[PDB]
Amino acid sequence: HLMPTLQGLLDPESAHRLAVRFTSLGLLARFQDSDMLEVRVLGHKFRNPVGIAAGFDKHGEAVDGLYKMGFGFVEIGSVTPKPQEGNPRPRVFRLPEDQAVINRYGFNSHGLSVVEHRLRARQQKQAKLTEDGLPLGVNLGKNKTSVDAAEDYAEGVRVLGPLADYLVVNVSSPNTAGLRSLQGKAELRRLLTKVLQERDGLRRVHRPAVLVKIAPDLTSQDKEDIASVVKELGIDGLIVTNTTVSRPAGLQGALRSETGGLSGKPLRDLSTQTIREMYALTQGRVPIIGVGGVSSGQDALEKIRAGASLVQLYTALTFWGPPVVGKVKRELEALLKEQGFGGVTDAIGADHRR
Ligand SMILES: Cc1cc2nc3c(=O)[nH]c(=O)nc-3n(C[C@H](O)[C@H](O)[C@H](O)COP(=O)(O)O)c2cc1C
Ligand SMILES: Cc1cc(O)n2nc(SCc3cc(Cl)ccc3Cl)nc2n1
Ligand SMILES: O=C(O)c1cc(=O)[nH]c(=O)[nH]1
Ligand SMILES: [Cl-]
Repeated sequence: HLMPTLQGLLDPESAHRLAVRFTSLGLLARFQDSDMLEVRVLGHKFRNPVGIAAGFDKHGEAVDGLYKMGFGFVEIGSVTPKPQEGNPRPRVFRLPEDQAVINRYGFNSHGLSVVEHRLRARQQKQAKLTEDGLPLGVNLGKNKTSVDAAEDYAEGVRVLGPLADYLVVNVSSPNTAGLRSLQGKAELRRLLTKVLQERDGLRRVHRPAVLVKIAPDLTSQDKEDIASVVKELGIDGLIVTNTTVSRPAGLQGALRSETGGLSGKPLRDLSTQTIREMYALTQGRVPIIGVGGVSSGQDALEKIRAGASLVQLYTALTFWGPPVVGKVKRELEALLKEQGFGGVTDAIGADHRR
């Protein structure tokens, strides 16, 4: 009621900005996480497997409010090396009839320096949160006018790697020209070699896991190549998936033909299937964070059974608000019991074993 009014009254970008402000100020979880929901992966304990996806808190302003909302882990970003404004407005669109969003933000970012200082101000608070099962991820992007993509990512590793439990090499935004070509075998191998070199140069207690975030629009060859490179280099994990440049048949929203990445329900099963493929291609040995269209416990469990160790959501929050977090968790716990799993861990990749 208070949300859909403010959102019927505000364009989506204004609604987002207000949501970040409200969350950051702690104006918002009764659900107490069961032991069944704990997952150990990426060198950390996660008190529950439901995280906030990149894009909600691009600049690291609302991290504590997000844990208060009940997220088991928080991912901020994408952060670019230099500040940049992103695309001109309007650049985000609701498709309410589809429970979907289309965005073309183009990596609006306060930049590494601003985010560094913001995280440093709460660095020991985060260390305690991480030890308590509430890790922090930092998602790295590249500036629009950058003439060396790998150096942009390297800079991100150097500056924010020491403040993160995991880093994400985001090579799958549909809204930065040329970016998704970095998912190609040769480009990815070169980029990730550099990224891992830089990460390995950080002092041990400041050395994050490194994950690569991939698109839902990849060819079979692209997926096979990514799997090969991830295994060759010892990449720590995959985030599967970013938004889709596809427009599935059946979309009803008036704004369905806006340029950008599509998120929410129409992406859900395309993302699940991409998780399934990547888990198989990596022999279940590479942790996957599953994302795209999660709005229920069933949605979460489907991705977990397909191979995700953790899941994330964003678009569901924009429709259902903060209560969706607890809802997903409570539903997930109930389904795990119904399906005879002792916990989340037992369900990871379960579809591949039946
Ligand atoms: C408004 C918006 C902005 C986003 N910005 C980013 C971003 O900066 N970096 C990133 O890796 N993913 C970004 N994403 C993608 C989400 O992290 C996620 O992969 C995708 O939206 C699918 O999950 P969902 O269906 O739960 O929203 C963004 C998504 C939305 C809706
Ligand atoms: C791009 C976009 C649009 C949007 O309505 N939302 N909503 C959220 S979180 C939901 C929310 C909305 C308002 Cl208006 C106030 C508080 C909260 Cl938590 N994030 C968003 N991101
Ligand atoms: O900044 C954006 O446009 C953006 C980045 C990204 O990775 N994914 C997305 O959907 N939007
Ligand atoms: Cl440091």
